[PDB]
Amino acid sequence: KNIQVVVRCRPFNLAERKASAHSIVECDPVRKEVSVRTGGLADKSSRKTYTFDMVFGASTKQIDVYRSVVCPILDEVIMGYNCTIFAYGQTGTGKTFTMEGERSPNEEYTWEEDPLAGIIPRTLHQIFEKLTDNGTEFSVKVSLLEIYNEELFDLLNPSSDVSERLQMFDDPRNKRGVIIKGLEEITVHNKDEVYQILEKGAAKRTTAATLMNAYSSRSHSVFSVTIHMKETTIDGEELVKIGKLNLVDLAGSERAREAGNINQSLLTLGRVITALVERTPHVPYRESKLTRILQDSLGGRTRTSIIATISPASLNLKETLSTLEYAHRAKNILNKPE
Ligand SMILES: Nc1ncnc2c1ncn2[C@@H]1O[C@H](COP(=O)(O)OP(=O)(O)O)[C@@H](O)[C@H]1O
Ligand SMILES: [Mg+2]
Repeated sequence: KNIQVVVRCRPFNLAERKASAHSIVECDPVRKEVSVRTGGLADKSSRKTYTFDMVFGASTKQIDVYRSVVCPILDEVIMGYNCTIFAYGQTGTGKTFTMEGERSPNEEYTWEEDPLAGIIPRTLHQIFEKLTDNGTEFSVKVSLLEIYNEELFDLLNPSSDVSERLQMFDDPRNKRGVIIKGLEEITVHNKDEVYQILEKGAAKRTTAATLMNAYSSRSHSVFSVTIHMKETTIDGEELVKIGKLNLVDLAGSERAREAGNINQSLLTLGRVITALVERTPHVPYRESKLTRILQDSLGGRTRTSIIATISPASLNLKETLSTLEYAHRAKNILNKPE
């Protein structure tokens, strides 16, 4: 499939140690399996096993997630296609760590990416590297919005109130596309401007949370990079390729209809991915804002990836199984024997 579904388990953490929680998740990257202990202390043997396209255990470094998951997708984006990577899972399991990452406790400027850097900085690093290394005329722009309770908020506009809702227009160029009027798109001339853009977005997220209770754990974040590529033929024709990569940090998978329409928006996304995997005619793109925004990138002739993030702690057994169930319903991968 052009649809890859992978699972990442993060290390057991302090908040989980506090509660005398036990470790219940075992990852087998070679067999691409996740086994979860299902019986608690009274039955430590019973387990439930899932199989995915890739499995990343607690020791997985950021660079290996990038190389395994993003590199093939970025290669297609650079050929002029529109792709999407999602991070899905319970709050606190590592969607933002995977999507954004963290920087060095030492502030010194380096050109290599931080070992803790996530998909977003690494993607921008490789875009500028790949395209400078082969002499292509190119420009890069990025946008960052937040979907909270089915409403769209611009996280990068320097000059508008973050609480101003954004409207979606039809796109006369493409029946699959949408134009988000007023969405700030910032040109990136060098790999480092990305870090300043992520800081601006983080400040806007805090304001949105203070103003509207639009907490990032309850919102879908959509970081979109658009690469505009130009080559001039021998006889002087300018050919334009346009690649787009959407890096989506979904709302936590765990009010009411605030929380309800979170679950419905995520279920709609799940139904879209399942229909794309099964090649069924009815893909419900139009039934949520998230899938409307991403419809032009999800069509079928592109690579899509879902990184399902989970906790290894007994405290989160129910949501871990719910996340694995969601990932398995998105793409039915059967268990091998022995
Ligand atoms: N693979 C990992 N290794 C080390 N720390 C992690 C990992 N994944 C998540 N964390 C840490 O766990 C905390 C919660 O992760 P976060 O990305 O905020 O979860 P989410 O975005 O899914 O709510 C953060 O402090 C983050 O640094
Ligand atoms: Mg997060």
